[PDB]
Amino acid sequence: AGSRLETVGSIFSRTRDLVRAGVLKEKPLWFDVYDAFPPLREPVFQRPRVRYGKAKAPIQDIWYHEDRIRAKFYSVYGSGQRAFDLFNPNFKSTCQRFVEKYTELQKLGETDEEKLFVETGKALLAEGVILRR
Amino acid sequence: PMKGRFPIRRTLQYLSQGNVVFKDSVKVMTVNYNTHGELGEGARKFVFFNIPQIQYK
Amino acid sequence: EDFIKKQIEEFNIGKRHLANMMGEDPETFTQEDIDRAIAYLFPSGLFEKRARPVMKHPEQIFPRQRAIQWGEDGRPFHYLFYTGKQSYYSLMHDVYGMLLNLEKHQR
Amino acid sequence: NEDLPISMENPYKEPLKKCILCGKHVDYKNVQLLSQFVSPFTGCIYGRHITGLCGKKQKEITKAIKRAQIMGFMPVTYKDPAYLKDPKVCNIRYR
Amino acid sequence: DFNDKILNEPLKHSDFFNVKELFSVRSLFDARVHLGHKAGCRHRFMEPYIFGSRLDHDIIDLEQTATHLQLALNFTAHMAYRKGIILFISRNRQFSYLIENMARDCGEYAHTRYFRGGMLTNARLLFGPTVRLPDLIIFLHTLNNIFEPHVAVRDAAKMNIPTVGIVDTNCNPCLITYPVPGNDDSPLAVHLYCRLFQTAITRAKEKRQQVEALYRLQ
Amino acid sequence: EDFDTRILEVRNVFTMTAKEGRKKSIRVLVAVGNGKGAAGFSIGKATDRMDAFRKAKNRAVHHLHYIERYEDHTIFHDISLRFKRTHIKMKKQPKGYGLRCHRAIITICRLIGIKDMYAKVSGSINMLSLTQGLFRGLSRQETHQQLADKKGLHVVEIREECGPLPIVVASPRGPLRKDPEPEDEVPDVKLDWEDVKTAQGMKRSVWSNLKRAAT
Amino acid sequence: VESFASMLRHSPLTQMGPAKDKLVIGRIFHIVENDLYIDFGGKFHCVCRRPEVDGEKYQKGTRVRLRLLDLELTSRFLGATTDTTVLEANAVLLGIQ
Ligand SMILES: [Zn+2]
Ligand SMILES: [Zn+2]
Repeated sequence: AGSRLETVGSIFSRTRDLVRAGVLKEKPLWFDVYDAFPPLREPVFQRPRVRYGKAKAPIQDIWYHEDRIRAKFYSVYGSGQRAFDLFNPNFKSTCQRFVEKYTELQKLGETDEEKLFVETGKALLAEGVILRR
Repeated sequence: PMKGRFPIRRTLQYLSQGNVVFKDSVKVMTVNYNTHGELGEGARKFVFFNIPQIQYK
Repeated sequence: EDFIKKQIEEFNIGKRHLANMMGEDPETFTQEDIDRAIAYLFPSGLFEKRARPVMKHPEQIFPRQRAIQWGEDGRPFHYLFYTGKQSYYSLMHDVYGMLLNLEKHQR
Repeated sequence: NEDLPISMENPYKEPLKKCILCGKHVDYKNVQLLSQFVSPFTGCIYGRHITGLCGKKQKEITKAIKRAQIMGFMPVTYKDPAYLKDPKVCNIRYR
Repeated sequence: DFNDKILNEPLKHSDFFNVKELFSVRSLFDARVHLGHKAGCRHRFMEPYIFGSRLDHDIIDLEQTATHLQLALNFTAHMAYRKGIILFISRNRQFSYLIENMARDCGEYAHTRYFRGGMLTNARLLFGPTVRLPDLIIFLHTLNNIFEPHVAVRDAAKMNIPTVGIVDTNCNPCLITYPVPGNDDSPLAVHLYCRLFQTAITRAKEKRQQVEALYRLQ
Repeated sequence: EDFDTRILEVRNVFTMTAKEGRKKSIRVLVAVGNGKGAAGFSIGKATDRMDAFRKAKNRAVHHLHYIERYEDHTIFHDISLRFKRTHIKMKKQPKGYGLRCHRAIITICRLIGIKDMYAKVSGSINMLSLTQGLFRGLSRQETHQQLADKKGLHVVEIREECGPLPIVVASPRGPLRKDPEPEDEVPDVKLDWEDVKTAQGMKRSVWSNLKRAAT
Repeated sequence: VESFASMLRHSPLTQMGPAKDKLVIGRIFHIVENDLYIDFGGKFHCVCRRPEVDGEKYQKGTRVRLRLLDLELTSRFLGATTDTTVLEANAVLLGIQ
């Protein structure tokens, strides 16, 4: 037979208690394996309720102190000449090298952000990379 | 359902379970309890829950 | 299903009997001879051929039906059985495969 | 642990764009500006979606236009011909 | 009784078919499974599986992803060792060819074309009186083209059939038994899921073969 | 054959059509049950009465809900709910009491297998919604093993036949909790004026305590 | 062993930043006779029109450089509890390699 009503609860609960009642002749195949390896969350139907008021979400955005300097570099010297390669993992880029230089200079010398930015610019110019935006 | 926030206050057995009976001497009792007294929370909850028991007894 | 072979062998026997009664050797024999013999031995004023008397071979009489699509127990044979239109979809899959293969190469 | 995110503002935030007159001042006497902010032929005032400025400045300039019209600095029907060869701010399509 | 013993033996053991070696967070990140749709495409029941957001884009928690993927592979492999029927669904036409091809290669079956009304419910009238409906369903794309929940999850929850779907930020993991948060849309992710399922089901099949041979010997 | 059926109601529904006009279409409500805690309700529509009965019975035996029960003759605890303006309040009741409930509920409990309880229905009387809310509540009720393993305490039962003796019902399968529950005083719980009346005893009505037929 | 947090912090996208006004190299995986779909990065591919110049120089595995607006086209209308999507990404190309 089997119970076709799924809003009640989980398939496992229904199959188990129906076997206990004695309706089905014997359990299905997936029963024992589900009992042995249950998931982290029991499958149960629940209706989606839209939000109201100040219940926006438990989720927040992702930002970083180095993301600040990424923003400032994209603002001042934006549209880097090199084309980003997303296929290559750990792909080095102009902005990535620049943020690395910024971080190392600022946490080695411990100076003001603007002057260490200007001297990072001087350092990359000495290295010979193009600085056209 | 009943409308009060704690309808057990208005129930009858709550008034009867009160464990206090004043002597025949005392004729009047006066209470003074502030609304926002953080120390007066006891007084406010008393005035809210228990005085019915006293008056019924 | 065995009714098919039953009808086939019985039709062969009836064909031999027909050749015998009409009076020619059963070695060589044709379906135009079958239909001429049937028209002569059992005429009919019916206009539609489907209604007229016809002694036809059972393979052509019975329309072919798909045999059991799954084994005696468990899985089915074709790999689209749990949906309908299995043959159509498998053919379309092969067609699209040939299309993309020719693409990568390039009534 | 250190690589984890952190609560922080978005420095990618584009600064709030300001209209051409958001900061500047407007009066009932700058007939040049107040004629730039009106139709040349019919004298009808161009709305917000035609002009492209904030509501406070739109209200200020339209009240100033009405004041200049009733005062005498500006006409009501025909835009002044001398202010036609000026920058066209209010977008249109008929030409 | 020894047949039941053989059926029950793999259950007590954890990671008994060695499904863990197939996947690693390195491979998932390389296949870009960690991506997600915008916050506008976000879903409540998917929220807790979102590790975070960046540029109004959703990001998936890879530890939970790996946990659910391990559980899904283990379940599929147990079912294949039990010879349980497996049926794939991917309504997305972008990968129907590849999915049907890998289905042929596995021997487990699939349905990527349009889903018909009550195909599972009235399957008896459709096909015949006696027919063995599948024992496991899986979803490479849980939603249809118009982005509604595919009728198959509902039909399976009704008729007691287990389902294992890769749930994206738009999907509804409530009905799914073993929802795997990931990237339904990316081709690297699709190919990786297909290869993992190939390896898993084929290992389960050959392991049943070898165990049956050992018992025929004994 | 273990299942027994029951026809809760039948109605002659009519809907009109262009050429033939009014058409009689029998709608029927049915229930099925073992007597072992398993049952299912269903509707059936058809032009013929017997055909509707058959449709309803078949899809009923296919659609079934299971509900637990405490000692094979009662629910675990009283259940008060509302469903489509149909307030219903069932009260657990010990042995030797019987079933004093709406006749539909009586038949449904005959099918389920519980021998005694009490119930009241208020507001609208639509027995379809009545049955739906009934099964919803009987499915959403929590068992005592469930509640014990959830909370982390030992359940303790007390009778009137038995004296002051603690009868443990069910214990947590998992690790028991260390600290006990703090005494919850004057709880914020919405109670019912009618049951408070009947408990205080001032309530009077000829229609309450009638000596009806058997069960 | 490296945490997913570390791999994300060192990821190409976190250093990429906003997808708008940024060049990127990509290749195509499927191409119809009139248009071509570049798989450049991230989740979605970007559909594009074949230019009038150098029409035939577009085959599988070609590395074309192009900018992009966003990696996903979406929009929320008045009755859309969830914003409509395009399953694609807008992009403009001005060179190859
Ligand atoms: Zn302004
Ligand atoms: Zn998606």
